[PDB]
Amino acid sequence: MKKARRSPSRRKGARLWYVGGSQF
Amino acid sequence: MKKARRSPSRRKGARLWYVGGSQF
Amino acid sequence: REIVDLSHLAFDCGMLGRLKTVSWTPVIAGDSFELDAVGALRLSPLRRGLAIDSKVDFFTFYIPHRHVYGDQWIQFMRDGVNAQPLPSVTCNRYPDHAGYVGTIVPANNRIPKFLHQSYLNIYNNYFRAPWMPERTEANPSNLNEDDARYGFRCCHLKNIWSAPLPPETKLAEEMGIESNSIDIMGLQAAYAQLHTEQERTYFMQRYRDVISSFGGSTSYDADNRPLLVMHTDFWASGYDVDGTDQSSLGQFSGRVQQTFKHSVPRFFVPEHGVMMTLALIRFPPISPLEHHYLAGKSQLTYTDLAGDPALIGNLPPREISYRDLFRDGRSGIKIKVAESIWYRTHPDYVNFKYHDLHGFPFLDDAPGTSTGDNLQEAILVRHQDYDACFQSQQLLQWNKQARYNVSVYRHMPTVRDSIMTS
Amino acid sequence: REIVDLSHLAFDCGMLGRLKTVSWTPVIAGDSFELDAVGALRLSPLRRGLAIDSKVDFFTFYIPHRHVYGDQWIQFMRDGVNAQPLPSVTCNRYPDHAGYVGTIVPANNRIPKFLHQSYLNIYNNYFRAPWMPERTEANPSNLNEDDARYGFRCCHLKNIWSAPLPPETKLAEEMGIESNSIDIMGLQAAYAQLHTEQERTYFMQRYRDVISSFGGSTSYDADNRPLLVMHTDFWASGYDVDGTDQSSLGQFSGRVQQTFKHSVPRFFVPEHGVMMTLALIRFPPISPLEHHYLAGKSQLTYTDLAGDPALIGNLPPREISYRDLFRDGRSGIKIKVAESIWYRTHPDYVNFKYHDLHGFPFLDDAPGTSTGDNLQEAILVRHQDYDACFQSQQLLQWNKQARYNVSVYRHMPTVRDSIMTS
Repeated sequence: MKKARRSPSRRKGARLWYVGGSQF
Repeated sequence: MKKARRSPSRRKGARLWYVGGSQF
Repeated sequence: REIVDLSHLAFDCGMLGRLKTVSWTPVIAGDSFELDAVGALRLSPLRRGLAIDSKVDFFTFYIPHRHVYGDQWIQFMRDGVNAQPLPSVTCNRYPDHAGYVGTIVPANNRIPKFLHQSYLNIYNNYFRAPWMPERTEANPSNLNEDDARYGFRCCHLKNIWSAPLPPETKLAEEMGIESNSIDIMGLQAAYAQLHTEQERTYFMQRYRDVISSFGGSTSYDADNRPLLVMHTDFWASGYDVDGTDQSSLGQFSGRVQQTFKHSVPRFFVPEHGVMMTLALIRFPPISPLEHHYLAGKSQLTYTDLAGDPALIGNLPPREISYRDLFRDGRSGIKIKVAESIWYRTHPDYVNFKYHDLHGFPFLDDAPGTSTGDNLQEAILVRHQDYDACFQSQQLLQWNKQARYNVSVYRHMPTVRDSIMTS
Repeated sequence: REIVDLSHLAFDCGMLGRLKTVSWTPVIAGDSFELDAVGALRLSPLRRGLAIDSKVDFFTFYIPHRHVYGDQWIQFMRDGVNAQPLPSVTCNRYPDHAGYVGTIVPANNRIPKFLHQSYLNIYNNYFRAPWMPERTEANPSNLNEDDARYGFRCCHLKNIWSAPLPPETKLAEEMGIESNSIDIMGLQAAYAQLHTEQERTYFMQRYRDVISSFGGSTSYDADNRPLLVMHTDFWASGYDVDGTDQSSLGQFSGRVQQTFKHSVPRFFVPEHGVMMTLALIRFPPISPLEHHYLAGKSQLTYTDLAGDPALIGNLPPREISYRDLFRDGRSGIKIKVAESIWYRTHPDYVNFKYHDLHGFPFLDDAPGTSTGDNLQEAILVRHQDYDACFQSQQLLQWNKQARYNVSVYRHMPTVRDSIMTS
């Protein structure tokens, strides 16, 4: 019940979001 | 083409023909 | 053949006896699907302290879209980019009325058939009593309020009164005979024939099981059964909260909170379809009203008490009624049990005193007491039977939250490749 | 789980291009079936000496009765000893009109559906060109004289004129465009879409093959395809018989006589059904009338001769007609071949002199010469094309005899047990 509180990172795999540049 | 001339023996397996006794 | 990260969180909740979908993922032919879920499951606040732990079951099935759309799917895939789009099924115009298949009813009030049909197939192939009517609603909109929002009802845990031999079990097999003689050879066949009939009724009602009977096998495509990929089960325990003010001092409230893992080992997806994962929370049917069968018999006979083997193996099933098992048992509910079964298992006991204390998840009323002289209705868990013991179902009766870590290898051009033309 | 000996002999014979059943065995769920066949195959007496050897193919498929009888079967097995008997299909009132499924038409003029339907399924799933009309006769009695007695016709061995790209192959793909501009992004998609269309037409016309395309798989139950258990192929050679009397001295007659083994490794039968084994004898389509494609072109262009790669990989298919391949070629038969394919394979050659000597199994007339401007009819082997070279079809065109040694492990009470009551 540690991870269950925090929405995953989806760090595995390639890049999905192209939005024009770096966005925090 | 040796076996192909002679109808198999059906020797494998159990007994199939009961006819009252021994019949050649 | 690269990685797609489908991990995600899920906050859910439902009614007791009902089977709810907690997460579904669409997959594609060729995919390698792995899922490791972890989280915690809870129950709404209890009126009193903790009494018994509920048993939780998690399932994960794989269902080929072909199983849903039929030949129509085959054509779809065949015709490729020329295929007539697959049809959607309808839901009632309410947000929650899609809950059973784990989704909010979308803006257009219709959801993909594969969600609905799969849920059905799952239910009909594993959850209902084999003898109960096959569930066949055509659209989520044909479902009733409760079902659509909380899922279908499932069978109570198995016990003498909830696992009777199928209601149509033969109690005698007649054999015609000429006015003065009987063909003993026929009688022999008669028995044999009966045997095939029984075996079938008792445990081979499904085609697949009959074929297994012969020592053969069947693919899951043979009868269109959803493929069970992983089944987990665990008890839901927690703790009590002590009351500390002038009037609450010496009082307790049960907070059930159980952590759990449900992990599906890397699975190969042969064809497009869905990976559905559902949960089912139940309470063993304890009741201050149930008594030992023998305590209820009025005329105890040798056949009942003796436990003479010679008899126990050659008598026919016995028809008895719920009245014979619960004090307020309904006499109209008849069940066919196996002789001297009461000597093969003992029932749980609850002093009649708890009978009316709110806060205990016991069945304070003989099963089927408010559904009428109908067996199926007694066997299927009636979630209302529990409303009594919860402080407030702001989140229905149970609820949970977990992280679903999903990794799927598949042929998938990078987003860069999709958005770039040349 | 004891042994049942199903070994047996089989004397058979048939027409050239047609696919005939040579032995079928009913099996039961749970059976372990092994088959080792051995015998010799011959051709009717030839008019002249031996010229070319015919190529023989033997197949053995397994077909679940469920594939034939459908849900009706499932019920059958389910209802057990209460099942409504399976229906039989009808044959024409003639002894031989069941030949395609390897059996004499029984006294009642009807044979079990599983024989007929399987033969069909086998043909439609492996023998016909994927683009040809699916064979769908309902009863053996709907079959025509030749088919019913000798089996369906199959495709000639593959060559440039008998393996053309499916007749509906795209030769150009149009893309709409606004009066003065073209969406280059759309054009890109247009190609992609086309690609899916082509791949499909060229080699993914069957559902199963499309799914394989994705790197997935399908059970044989998915599209109801008969399961191929063993495929054998061999050439049929023999010897010449020397003529020795005053006028026959210096003459020869070809007697083709080939021995062969066809062995199926122990196979597990998951459900009741049939194990059918069929044969197919064919002659490579040599013809004194066919010539190299390039020899026939009137205006030889760079694109034809050069064999410039840059061109060969980016041009569309080429439409040509049999007239472009045989001197008496039918101009009405159009085929779509791949550019510069004539540079990827060479054709057999027969001096026009053999063109009218009876006794050679050559196609002495351009394929399709007597079937009309119809491609399918040219591709499928016309057995009459060979009548010319046989001294006399007292035993049709070919014929054979072999011993089929079959051993099957299965649950089977001894005959003693069956006939004894107590």
